[PDB]
Amino acid sequence: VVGGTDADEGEWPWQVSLHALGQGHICGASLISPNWLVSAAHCYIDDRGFRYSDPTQWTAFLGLHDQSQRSAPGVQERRLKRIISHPFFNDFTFDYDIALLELEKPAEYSSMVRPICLPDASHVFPAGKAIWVTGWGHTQYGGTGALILQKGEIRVIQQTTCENLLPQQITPRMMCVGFLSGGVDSCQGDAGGPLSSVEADGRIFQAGVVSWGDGCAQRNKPGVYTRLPLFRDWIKENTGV
Amino acid sequence: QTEDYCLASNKVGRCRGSFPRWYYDPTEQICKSFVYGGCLGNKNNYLREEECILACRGVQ
Ligand SMILES: N[C@@H](CCC(=O)N[C@@H](CS)C(=O)NCC(=O)O)C(=O)O
Repeated sequence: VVGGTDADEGEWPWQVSLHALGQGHICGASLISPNWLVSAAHCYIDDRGFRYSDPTQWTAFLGLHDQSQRSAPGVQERRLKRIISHPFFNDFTFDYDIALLELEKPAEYSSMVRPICLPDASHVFPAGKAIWVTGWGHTQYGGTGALILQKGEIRVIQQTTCENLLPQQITPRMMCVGFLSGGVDSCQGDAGGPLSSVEADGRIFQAGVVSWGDGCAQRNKPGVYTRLPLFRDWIKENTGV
Repeated sequence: QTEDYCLASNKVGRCRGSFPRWYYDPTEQICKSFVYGGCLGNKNNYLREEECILACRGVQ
C-alpha cells in the first residue's frame, strides 16, 4: 500500500496473508466465513516450475499484524484444502480476477479474527465513496513490503472515467478505486486483499478484490479492483456462504 | 534466445502479487532479486537464484 499508515491491531480482522512454500507472503485474502477466503485468481496460477494452484503449497495467516511476529497471540495459521479460481479468468486481460480458498480447518473467531460482510448482488458501491485498502504490499512501486499491515483510504471512481483513463482495459468485472491525484494506492503484495467499506449500520462490507494497476499511486492511474456484488451468487453456489 | 532469458530488463508487470524472483543483470554479470507482480512477465524471471545463475552463466 502506497501512501497509507499502520493499521491498528485488530482493526481489520478479516485481512489474511497468503505464503507460498519458500517464498513468504505472496498475496492477501479476506475471511468470509469459518471455512472460506476470497482472494485474486492471478495469485494461484502454475508458473516457473511451481504449482501456485496446488493448495498444499500455501499457508494462510489470520489475525496477523506484523510479518516478523507470526507467532504472536491470536495469530492463527492455516493450510489450504482447496483453491477455486473463477472459470472465466483470463491471464492476458485480467478479467474475472477472483478466487475462493478453502481452509483445511476452520478459523476460530476472536478479537483478532472475524469475517467481513458480503454485499448482495444488487448493491452498488457509489462513485466518490471513501473506502479502505489494506495489505503488507509495497510502499512504492519497485520498492519493499511493509512489516506492519498498512491501510489507505481511497475513493470509488466513476466507471466512465476509469475506462477513459485505461482505454480498452476495463471490463464490467473491474472497478477503479483511488485518486486521480495518485499518492494513495495498493501495490505489489496487496493482490487478493479486500476493499473495506463502512456501510449504513457501521458494519464493514467487502467492495472488491485488489487486482492490478499501471505502476502504483501514479496520477490518473488508480488501482483496478475486481467487483464483489457481481460474484455474490458464484460465491454462494461454490461455498454455501 | 539468451537475448530474452538473460539480457532483457526485469519486468514487474501490472498484477499486484509479490512473487520473489531473480533476474540476470548483464552489466553486473550477477543474478539479483526482484518482485514480480504475477502476470505477463518476460523470460528473465527465475524462481531460484541458482536457476538464474545456471541459465545465464558467462553471458555478456
Ligand atoms: N454473526 C456472527 C457475528 C457477526 C459478524 O462477525 N459478522 C461479520 C460478517 S457479516 C461482520 O459484521 N464483519 C464486519 C464488521 O464487523 O464490521 C457470529 O455470531 O458468528
